[PDB]
Amino acid sequence: SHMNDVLVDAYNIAKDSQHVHGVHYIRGRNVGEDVHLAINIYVDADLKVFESDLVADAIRRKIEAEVDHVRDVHVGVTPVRIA
Amino acid sequence: GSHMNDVLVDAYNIAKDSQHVHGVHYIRGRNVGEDVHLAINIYVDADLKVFESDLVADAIRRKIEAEVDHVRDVHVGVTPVRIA
Repeated sequence: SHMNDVLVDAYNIAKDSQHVHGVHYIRGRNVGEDVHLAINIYVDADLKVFESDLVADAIRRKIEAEVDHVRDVHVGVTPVRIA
Repeated sequence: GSHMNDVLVDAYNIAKDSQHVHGVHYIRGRNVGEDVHLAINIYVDADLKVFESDLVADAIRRKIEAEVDHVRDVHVGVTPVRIA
């Protein structure tokens, strides 16, 4: 039953984080009572990797801190050319 | 902008409550421009016949396509579970 809350809350965190151009994809997997989550964010292609890495880490930390029932969280980045 | 939250919740709920579904294994939503593409995988009895699991997956797909706004492509896969 927790998948619905996990996915909404995690998506809402990611979508409004600094440097996120938009969410690319979100995946939730039930493992017993736990939800494993993978999220991939679109980020400016020309950002430095140190900066994109900080963004991914901050999103991960915040989802882990704030979202109940999520066990593992992975946050990946997809570059996008910004018009 | 985004319709992802409604798509995921409504689709998960359709799949979870369908006949022969032991539970949802995973769900994935992808934003493609203004569209959402969805993949869902359901746990089913390991001993269900292929013909039966194909009917279940197709019915879930049809119902999500019919009921869930803003979803474009829908794929429904199955994962077998043998309890005993």
